[PDB]
Amino acid sequence: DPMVSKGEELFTGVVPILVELDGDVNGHKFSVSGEGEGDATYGKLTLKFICTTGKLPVPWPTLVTTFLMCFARYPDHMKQHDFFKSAMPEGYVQERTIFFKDDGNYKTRAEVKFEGDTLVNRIELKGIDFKEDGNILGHKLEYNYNSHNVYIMADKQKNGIKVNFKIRHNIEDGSVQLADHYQQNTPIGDGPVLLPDNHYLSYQSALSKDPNEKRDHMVLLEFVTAAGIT
Repeated sequence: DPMVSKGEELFTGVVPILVELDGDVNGHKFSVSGEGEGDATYGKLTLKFICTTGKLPVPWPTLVTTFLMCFARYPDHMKQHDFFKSAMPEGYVQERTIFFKDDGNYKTRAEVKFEGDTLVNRIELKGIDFKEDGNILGHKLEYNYNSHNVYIMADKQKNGIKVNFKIRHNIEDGSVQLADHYQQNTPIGDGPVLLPDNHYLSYQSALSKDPNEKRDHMVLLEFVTAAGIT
């Protein structure tokens, strides 16, 4: 299927990634740069994020979902349902509202596209209504991350997809801070895209630190595999 081919030839081996984020959460301004590489054959992303403006005013874990669904490993039987690679190289927009239960919300707007050989994720993030002393602005979340499944459905009237899912962030006391994610993606180009049957992506995420890095930063290893169409 030459539409499948177009995605395969773009994603074949290891593809460099650049991420750039501009953020304002309750008027705490910050910027994050990330670099690393994706290997869609294995659903594998390896990334290091640096807060280039100093101390990151929110917990690193709360930005993980915002910081590349095009690197998902779609099994062979599901390749006709991979919207994300089908929109490349021109790319897609990914927008979210992330509601932190009993606290504020993030609103994010991203553009994911090729710039030459490099796959780039340009993000603006606005956080409003956060509590001073709450789990987010008060840095009360643990530096770890749970596995979650993300359910993708077509958003046919918009030629794109929509996704709704819950992330549970462990709080330092043993409890959990729920982050309800609403998401919409639309292609940037005029070209056709693959609109998927309902299915999910299965995420595994591991957070670490560069022992040689003095800046405020996050090392992120993620594995992402499509499933749920047998």
